[PDB]
Amino acid sequence: PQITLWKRPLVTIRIGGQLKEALLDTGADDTVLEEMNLPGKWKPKMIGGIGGFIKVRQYDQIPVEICGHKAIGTVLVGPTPTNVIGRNLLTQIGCTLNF
Amino acid sequence: PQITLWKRPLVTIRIGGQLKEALLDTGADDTVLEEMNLPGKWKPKMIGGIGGFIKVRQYDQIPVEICGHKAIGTVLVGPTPTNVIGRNLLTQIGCTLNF
Ligand SMILES: COC(=O)N[C@H](C(=O)N[C@@H](Cc1ccccc1)[C@@H](O)CN(Cc1ccc(-c2ccccn2)cc1)NC(=O)[C@@H](NC(=O)OC)C(C)(C)C)C(C)(C)C
Repeated sequence: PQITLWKRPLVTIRIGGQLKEALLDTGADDTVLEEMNLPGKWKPKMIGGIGGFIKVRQYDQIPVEICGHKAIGTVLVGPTPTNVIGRNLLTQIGCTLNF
Repeated sequence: PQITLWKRPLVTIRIGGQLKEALLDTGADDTVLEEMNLPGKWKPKMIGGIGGFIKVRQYDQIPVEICGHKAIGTVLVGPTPTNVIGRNLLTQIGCTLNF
């Protein structure tokens, strides 16, 4: 689809068979999800945004379906105020910026 | 142009007569540049992201040329980790997300 930018580019994603709303974010290297208790091993990581760094849990090889397009990769879980889909998954679904 | 996301979508901008590099950032409501001088009056503002809030200077009605496309809008200046072009200006240059 084409998503205009008049409002926040929030779309429905599926993770663990369950649905969430997340921001398609070209300004994000990584995918960062609101706290959720995923199973499996994780690694601690620190990621930085506008206000500084937060502690997140790094889960690898997590399937995430974005607006019907399938992806699989690293998902960071922690105290973010919004679910963010970053470039690591946006590339997998063939997302471009266009003007 | 069409811009893919295997790398950060960095572009050259022209502002206050100077060239800079900034990140096309669909996850940003606002446009935020590293500390610099801009002409005219500004207002103290706060903006928030991952990691928390920062103090910025709000400059209104500032012309900025983004890859040769013109915009005139609000530019925030402060201790952002990196220069970002947000939706307020991406909409002005006709930028959409496509997949
Ligand atoms: C309604 O609030 C916003 O729109 N907030 C925006 C904002 O923070 N947007 C975030 C996503 C977001 C939106 C709303 C609430 C919380 C988070 C991003 O669009 C822009 N931001 C811009 C940004 C970019 C880079 C960096 C950075 C950090 C460390 C080292 C180098 N760069 C910091 C901020 N990117 C990041 O923070 C990413 N950081 C990143 O990719 O780091 C490499 C994350 C996400 C992976 C953490 C601005 C403050 C930029 C206006």
